[PDB]
Amino acid sequence: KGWKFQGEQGEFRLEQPEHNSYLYFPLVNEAGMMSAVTPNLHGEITSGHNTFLMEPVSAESLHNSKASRNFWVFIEGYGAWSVSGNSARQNAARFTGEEERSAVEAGFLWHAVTRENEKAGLKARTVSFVPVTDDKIELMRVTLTNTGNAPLKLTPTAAIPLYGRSADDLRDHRHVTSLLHRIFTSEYGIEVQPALSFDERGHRVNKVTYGVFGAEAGGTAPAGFFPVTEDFIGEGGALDWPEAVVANREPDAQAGTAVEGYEAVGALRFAPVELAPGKSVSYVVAMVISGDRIDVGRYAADYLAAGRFDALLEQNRAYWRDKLDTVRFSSGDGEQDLWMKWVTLQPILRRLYGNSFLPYHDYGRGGRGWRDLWQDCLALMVMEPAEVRHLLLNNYAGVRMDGSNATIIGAGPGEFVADRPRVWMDHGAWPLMTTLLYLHQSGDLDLLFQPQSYFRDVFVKRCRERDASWTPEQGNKLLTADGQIYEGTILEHILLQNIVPFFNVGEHGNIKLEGADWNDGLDLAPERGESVAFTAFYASNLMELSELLLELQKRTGKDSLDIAEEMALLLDTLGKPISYDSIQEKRSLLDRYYDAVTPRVSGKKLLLDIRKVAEDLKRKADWAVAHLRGSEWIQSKEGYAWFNGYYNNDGERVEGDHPDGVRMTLTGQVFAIMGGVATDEQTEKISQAVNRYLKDERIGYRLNSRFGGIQQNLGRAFGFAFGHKENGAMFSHMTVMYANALYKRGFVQEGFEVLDSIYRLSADFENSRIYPGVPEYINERGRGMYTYLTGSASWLLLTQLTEVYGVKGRFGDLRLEPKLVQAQFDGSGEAAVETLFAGRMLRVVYRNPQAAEHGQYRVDSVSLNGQSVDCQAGCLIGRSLIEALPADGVHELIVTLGR
Amino acid sequence: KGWKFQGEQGEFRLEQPEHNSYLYFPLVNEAGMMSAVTPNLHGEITSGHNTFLMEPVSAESLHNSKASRNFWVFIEGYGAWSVSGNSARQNAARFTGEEERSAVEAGFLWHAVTRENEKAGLKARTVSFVPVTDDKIELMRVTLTNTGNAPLKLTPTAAIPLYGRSADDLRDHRHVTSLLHRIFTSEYGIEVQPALSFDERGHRVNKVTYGVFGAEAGGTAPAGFFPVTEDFIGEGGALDWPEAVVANREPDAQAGTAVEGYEAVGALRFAPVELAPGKSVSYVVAMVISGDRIDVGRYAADYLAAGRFDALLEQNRAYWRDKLDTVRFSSGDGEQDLWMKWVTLQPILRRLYGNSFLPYHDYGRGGRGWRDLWQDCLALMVMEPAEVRHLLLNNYAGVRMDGSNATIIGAGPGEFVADRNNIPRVWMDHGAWPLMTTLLYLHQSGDLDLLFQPQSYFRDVFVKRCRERDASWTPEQGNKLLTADGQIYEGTILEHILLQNIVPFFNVGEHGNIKLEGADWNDGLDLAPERGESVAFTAFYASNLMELSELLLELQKRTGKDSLDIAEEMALLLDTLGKPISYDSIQEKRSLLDRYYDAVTPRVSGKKLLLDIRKVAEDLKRKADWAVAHLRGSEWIQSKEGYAWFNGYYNNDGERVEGDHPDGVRMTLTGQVFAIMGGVATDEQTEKISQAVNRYLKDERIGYRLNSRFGGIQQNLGRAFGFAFGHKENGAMFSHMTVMYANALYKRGFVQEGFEVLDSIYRLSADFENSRIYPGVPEYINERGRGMYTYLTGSASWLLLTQLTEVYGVKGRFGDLRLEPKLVQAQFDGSGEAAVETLFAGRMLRVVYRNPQAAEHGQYRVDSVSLNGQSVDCCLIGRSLIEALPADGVHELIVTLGRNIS
Ligand SMILES: O=P(O)(O)O[C@H]1O[C@H](CO)[C@@H](O)[C@H](O)[C@@H]1O
Ligand SMILES: O=P(O)(O)O[C@H]1O[C@H](CO)[C@@H](O)[C@H](O)[C@@H]1O
Ligand SMILES: [Cl-]
Ligand SMILES: [Cl-]
Ligand SMILES: [Cl-]
Ligand SMILES: [Cl-]
Repeated sequence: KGWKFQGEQGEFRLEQPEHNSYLYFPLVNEAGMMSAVTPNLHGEITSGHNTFLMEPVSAESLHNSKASRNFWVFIEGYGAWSVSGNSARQNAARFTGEEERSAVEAGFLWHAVTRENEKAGLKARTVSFVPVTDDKIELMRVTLTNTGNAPLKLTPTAAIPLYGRSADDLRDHRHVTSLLHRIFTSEYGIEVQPALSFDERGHRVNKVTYGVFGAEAGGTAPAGFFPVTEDFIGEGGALDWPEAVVANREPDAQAGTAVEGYEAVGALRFAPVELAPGKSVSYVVAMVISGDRIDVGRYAADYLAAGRFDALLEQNRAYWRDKLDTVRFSSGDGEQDLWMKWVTLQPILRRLYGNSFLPYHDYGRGGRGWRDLWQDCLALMVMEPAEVRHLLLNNYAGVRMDGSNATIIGAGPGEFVADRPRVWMDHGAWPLMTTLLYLHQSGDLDLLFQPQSYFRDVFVKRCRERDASWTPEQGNKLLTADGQIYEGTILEHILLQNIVPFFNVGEHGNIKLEGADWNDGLDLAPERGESVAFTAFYASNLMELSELLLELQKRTGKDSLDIAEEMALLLDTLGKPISYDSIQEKRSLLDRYYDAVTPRVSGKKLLLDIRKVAEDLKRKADWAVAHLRGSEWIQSKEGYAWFNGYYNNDGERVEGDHPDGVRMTLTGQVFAIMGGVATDEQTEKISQAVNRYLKDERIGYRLNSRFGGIQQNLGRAFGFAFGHKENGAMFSHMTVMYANALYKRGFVQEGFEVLDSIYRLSADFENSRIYPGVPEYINERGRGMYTYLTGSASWLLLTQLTEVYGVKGRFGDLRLEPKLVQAQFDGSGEAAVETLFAGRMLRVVYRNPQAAEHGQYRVDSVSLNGQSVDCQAGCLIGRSLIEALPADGVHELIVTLGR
Repeated sequence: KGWKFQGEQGEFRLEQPEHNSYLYFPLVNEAGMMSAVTPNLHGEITSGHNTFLMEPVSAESLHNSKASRNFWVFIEGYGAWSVSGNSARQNAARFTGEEERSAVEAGFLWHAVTRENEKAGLKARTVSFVPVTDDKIELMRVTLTNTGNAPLKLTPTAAIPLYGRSADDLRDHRHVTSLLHRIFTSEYGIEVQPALSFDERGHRVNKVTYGVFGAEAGGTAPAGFFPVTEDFIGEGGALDWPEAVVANREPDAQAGTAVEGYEAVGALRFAPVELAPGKSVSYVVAMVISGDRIDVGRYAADYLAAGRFDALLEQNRAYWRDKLDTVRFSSGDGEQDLWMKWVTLQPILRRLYGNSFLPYHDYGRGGRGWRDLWQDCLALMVMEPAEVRHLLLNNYAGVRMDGSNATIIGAGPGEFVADRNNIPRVWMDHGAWPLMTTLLYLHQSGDLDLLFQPQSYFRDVFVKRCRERDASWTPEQGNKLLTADGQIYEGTILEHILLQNIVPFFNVGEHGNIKLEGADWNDGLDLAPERGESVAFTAFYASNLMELSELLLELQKRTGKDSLDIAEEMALLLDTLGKPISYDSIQEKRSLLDRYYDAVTPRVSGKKLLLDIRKVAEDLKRKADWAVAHLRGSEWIQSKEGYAWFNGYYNNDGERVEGDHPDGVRMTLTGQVFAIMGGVATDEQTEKISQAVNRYLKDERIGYRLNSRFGGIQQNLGRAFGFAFGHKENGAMFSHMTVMYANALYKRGFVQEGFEVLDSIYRLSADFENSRIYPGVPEYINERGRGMYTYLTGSASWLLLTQLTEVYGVKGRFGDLRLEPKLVQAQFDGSGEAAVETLFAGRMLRVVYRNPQAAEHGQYRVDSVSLNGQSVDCCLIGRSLIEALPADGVHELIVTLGRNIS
């Protein structure tokens, strides 16, 4: 029995939720409170790597640690009882068929745990959410209801175990750092403000304060406190069976008590209460992180006063509804439409958690990587576009003059940090892809001619050597001969990122793997490894760049490109061409370029004919396409055929026939298809090979087939068990990209199969054991792993919107090109998407009254708010017609399909 | 109800032991298995920072984590039951007055947990120990007994949760590293050998293997296994209530199964068994760490075959009995005598754990520090003296030519490691301890030639006591000081000692006392490197210089030695021999030290001067006399209330730390101890110090505090003051310093005062209601009276040494045996005797003091001494008389005490 959606806004319910290991749900705000909550109220609460309110956890902690959030009721005639079932007594009923009835319900963005004590006649409902205010705070409301025939006498105790320091102290100096604790009680609760912090930052004064406060529903303060963990649990006790609750002790402390040197717990004893039959009492608990001592009075008024929890919960619901209403799908698959709303949430979660601080994500420290800078723009372009232009510009400051980039992202806009060395060969590919998407959604072609600096640190020639001339006095920006900061166009940056890899070839003529590509686990072939997979991506990028430049001339009238003089060496088609068949000549020309720009550029720029640069780019792209088709197209003895993706550190071809089974990678196929290196015939054959070697009937499209044992000339990924992480799991991000590539090329039935498999696997709860959303991967047992924060959600959202429903920009104009299959249309012959375009909410409704399959339909007519529209692949609508619409409301655009 | 000793070899029992938080007991061998076991079988098992078999823990884990060692019985008519009480059902009885009867018993070196299920009529007894074999292994034997009227039907399951990787992975990449697990089942159990290790060493291939194996008493293998943790516990389960046990599921795996990518548990299902009334069945479980895949057949034969557990347990008992029989006390306080056997164990534990890998000691990675090199020699001198000479020689290789030393200790004998990237603290006290330890060796052994052995000096990028980085250093020079012609410089051990003590003499702050540098003994006084001063250790260096002077003159008187071979550059520091500087001038002392540093950096000339041993002695005595007068005249302070004592410190603002202050007088114990021990304090000053200590430091509940309360953090002095008052180095009863205080008192003849101090340590430690610890001396007694950081503390070495050499007064003087009892009347037993068995000059002596007149200390003298039934001349016995005794046996030495005349 999996979860079931309730209503039409994505709310779900799961019965007996704690009968599933490892479940958790995210609660977060922009202010920076980051929490996870499990069905028994375990998880974690933090504002950062150094400021955990609750103990840092990984997945095994969710069952193995007793320190959940808790709320206790000492019931007369029964004794101690946890509202979430986390007591030794209640846990002892697991697997005996005597378990209490329980449920989780959740929505955007809140979580509710219910439990029933049939013996005592008591029901509890505990609602958790992070308010969308400017405070780092999580709220909990516990409502107790008497379901029996006679009055119940109850003594309530909230208990939030506190940690209140860096994850660095989890074990290392865990005890020593407890001696630094200072606990302060006041009318509404408990503050912990360690005197000092001891962690990897060193030994420093601390002012950060962690608070647990509470009140009855009417605002009445707690009767008293047990702020010291060892006194709360008692001698030989534990947090799932604490003496203070179990023996119903009188409180240890009242308001104004200070205690030093002990682990703390936010244990708030409320007044005993007599609850009438059928009636309820409620309690609100607040968990707070602040930069200094907390103004507890203000927090009590804002969060604990009567009615504040309920008003703030409504405000949370309206804020999240508003964020997620920017993309809505409506089809014949009602369940998948609602599942997609959870997918739509995920890119926001990734931003707000910094890919960290959820139980599986046990290594992240909340930062951003280079890839995140570009990937975060995908969801924002369709959900919240105002910020994207400034983000893209800032990102290009990270590029070095050798096409590589900074890999540590700083605090400020366009701030990058030099490393106290690894190059990922794919890092140069993603920016053009993201930037092109922006250009097509916005029509803002002038972005390309904005000025920007280049990043500079000790590492030169793509981190192959240290610059001898470097000091602290150079700074973090590339300098000219005359000592000025060099600035080049965004387009110059883009050109550099794509043309440098073209020349950076290995002994088999494909682009070097360097420290890894997209697959972070292919890290053991920096000397001789090659990523054929991303050679296809760079080949495609160069071709798109050529087309872009010619379209810039055709649309803008622009005839020249301002480029650093030294870059002319790499555009050899304009001067003395080299042979692209010669590895030696390509490498030598690249070395000449590196020499010309290290340590400084001249600062002089050449103006080059935009058509002649385009011709140089097309020559590069054509050479690469021909080389991949002629040299890297492989076949097994059985007769399946596909593209080799890799060479290993011994210069050996990775893919093809092998002892113990054929070796194939999904990554080696995706960009060949997406970018056009693969012909239509090759693409059909690749899809057959993928289905034959990679498509598992239990777990879907694997990232790779099985390589037996560790592969120390290729990557650490192969030390993972087969079916997990980057070793042969269904890795959602790559599988979505595969589907995207198929749809792009017109392989719609094949693309549909891929996307539908991701949904079906994710939603098959008996195996996946996850809440609605797309996980990072589906593993060898069919379990969903590393939930919520995966970049796959961005790609899934984008693919559904821009490929499947086919609502996308073309140089700022709106293009409609549906790739919906017949089964996707609802009972009235309709499928619809609501989406933001050119600053307006559109509801694009596709009508298929003849019930034609994809390939048998075309666009017959388009109407916009009840007037007929002109339509210039598919149908194209000028941007001015969208912009002339009113700002408020959803404007209906009806596309009628016929045979 | 605390623990109670049983029998006369130190075994104890504690009833309802899990009614106490944070208790644990150590099990360890020389092979390198290091474990801790709690009353519910929690703790940890490891061979090192990177090779934990069970999950790394700290103190809070002992209650908060469900992952104890466990052994389960599914009892027909009752259900799942843990032999240690660690089940959700059993834990739910805590605080309800319905708890099962339980107990811990332990001895040297083994642990037993007992429990009774009165409802089912079942009793269990689980014995844990680490065999004394060459394997890294812990054994467990569970014995189940039917105490009821009818047959019991039982299904047993052992369950040792596995971790099997570095403590670095505890959370950071915890899940990712589980994907590297490879589990292999075989007839007798489960092996986990991760394919790779990801930790602070990097990403590497792994071969280390972690095993859990088992058998019935008669040798029968397990019926099957549940090797995968999530399958053992079940969906929504936990290790204290696992579905495989609770629902009595059939095993997941048999011998020959391999599973990859999952957290593992050594869950061994045994055959169901019908147990008759009054009868027992037993099971043996083995937990193994090995450098490669385990020869499971050999381990089964060696550890699981019938009778092996019991034979190995007897071998463990005999090995530990043998180690601890080297020192035995016998007095009127029988309980304290047995408590002292546990104290006697502690220095061994500190060596074998490397001060790490017990739950409170949650930061250690198993290494040794500079202090440990010298401190480990104290216990060895009394317990295993054969090793000490070579250890001392090796240790001196760590000294730099500026008197400082290496602070990272390597694998090999006399191996020290440079850290070139990270700027290293200097601890100002590090130069003081070696002479103290070495003098003890010289007096126990009589081996004065040690002083003239050659040894190198340590050399790395850091020069002038880590004040500067040397531009001229390279990797090809090596880690040893070089001469002008590129040869490795060697100087005598004595040269090393001189250097360590004379350099600090000149290294003075603005108030004329020796600089604090990065800290002294108190590691928490780390925030005054620029202007801080340790007056406390200035007294120690003053005393060292005086003892050195006396030592050199005694070398001449005893050996005939007239000269000392010393590096030419060191003559600058012995200024009394050339052009004397004024020791009253800070500027001149600092300038002379800078000249010395310049003369020896980057290299020495290699040339040596021969100096008159009397003239060097005169220079040393002049230094010591100057320091004694300066401390007495400038650092003796008084409160307005009228107490007086020595100021111990200046802070980083150049302010005197101790004395009157708003919110209360500031005083440190450390500032008193070495002044007393070394003679800077006169007898009159010592009496007054003792009064000030009792006034300002002696707490009625927790004993002699390390310092009085300074309100709030002290960012110009040390991070210690961020600790709550009464914990760690902020005002706790810190055993190591308090023992040293007692030692100092006894040394100076303040015997009643000394006795009070030592007795307070024992009484606090053994007052279980507050201390909540097993027998032994903890690192500290805290604000609530709790014993903290058990077993591994250096205080045990000092307590052992003080009891032997000061209290019973059995000690060497240049290799001859000196007997000087400082026992009080209350210490004599019912027959008027107090005795100590101890090794001296390679012979076991039982020194028996008879006080038939029941005289108090101060009212008695030595009336006669007999040795193996013959009269002895003198109180001081020549080493030849001890050496002429037979090698085997304990030789009785009877010292008869009588009253004074007048
Ligand atoms: O965002 P996801 O789904 O978790 O993907 C992660 O792993 C990818 C493959 O190594 C990487 O390419 C990504 O950068 C990321 O680390
Ligand atoms: O051996 P013990 O009793 O645990 O003492 C420890 O703390 C002392 C004071 O900081 C140090 O001086 C010791 O070196 C040691 O780190
Ligand atoms: Cl019950
Ligand atoms: Cl990070
Ligand atoms: Cl019961
Ligand atoms: Cl260490």
